Amino acid sequence: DFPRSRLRFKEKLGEGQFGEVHLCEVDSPLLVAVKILRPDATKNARNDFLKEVKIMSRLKDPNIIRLLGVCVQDDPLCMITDYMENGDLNQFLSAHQLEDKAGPTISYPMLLHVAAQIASGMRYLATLNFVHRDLATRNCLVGENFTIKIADFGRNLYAGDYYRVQGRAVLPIRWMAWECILMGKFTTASDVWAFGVTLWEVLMLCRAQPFGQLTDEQVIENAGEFFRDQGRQVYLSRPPACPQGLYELMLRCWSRESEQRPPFSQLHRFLAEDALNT
Ligand SMILES: Cc1nc(Nc2ncc(C(=O)Nc3c(C)cccc3Cl)s2)cc(N2CCN(CCO)CC2)n1
Repeated sequence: DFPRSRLRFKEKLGEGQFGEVHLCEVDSPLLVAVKILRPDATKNARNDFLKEVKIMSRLKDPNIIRLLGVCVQDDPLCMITDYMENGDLNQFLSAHQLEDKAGPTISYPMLLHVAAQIASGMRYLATLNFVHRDLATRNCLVGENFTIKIADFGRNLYAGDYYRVQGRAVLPIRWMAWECILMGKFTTASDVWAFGVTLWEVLMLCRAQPFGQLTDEQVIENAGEFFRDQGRQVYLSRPPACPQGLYELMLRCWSRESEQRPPFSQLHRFLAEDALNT
């Protein structure tokens, strides 16, 4: 149980619904991320905080954010993770351009490595029957040497990625499989569908929102068209950097039937091995 006395708050990194995240130095320089309660925290927030600790303490994988420590015994409450020095993957990738064979660059096999790491992380969450429910580049963190960690969740930079109706759950409908949109059904199989969208983002180098020229309402109609199965449904197009082989893998992630979507083990295998084929 970590002593908050050895923490030195340096920068504010972001706000959540019940917490804010700061950069801190640890005198024992060593940089960590510390999430604390927001200044307006009600006791509903406190509970959701203590519950996040419970949930997060499960998570032990190289490509999942890890809980390094807690100050929970006495206030103030805090959560400690590694500090991912390169911020979220959406931001990060947006700052790069695909490497030119003939601004900062990144290579196609590096895009695969980034995607593979997300897959390996999700392969891990699958073994825990843990359903993420909001997998997207914006919720992936980036450390040194293109290391990726999936975050447990989460705030205004990406407001347009969520569909909001008063009294309803805030929903990332553009990353959601049709059965989630239509039936509220969230499974590892729909995490697989959102991974296909996330892989699409990575290949787009986050240059465009999924279905970015369709309205929310049309995205929701598109879901119903997967359901009615009369071939009218539409898909994300193949990104410029994406070979047809990788794209068909993407399309498998958007099979109407949950069963026909690839498992993450296979997604990993492909990204780390097959994808390197000419
Ligand atoms: C929002 C943001 N976070 C960054 N790194 C983080 N590492 C871990 C984070 C985190 O929240 N851990 C966590 C905790 C502690 C509790 C519960 C759950 C979790 Cl997941 S956040 C870096 C960053 N950068 C902005 C840009 N900068 C210049 C480049 O322009 C570089 C830095 N911005």
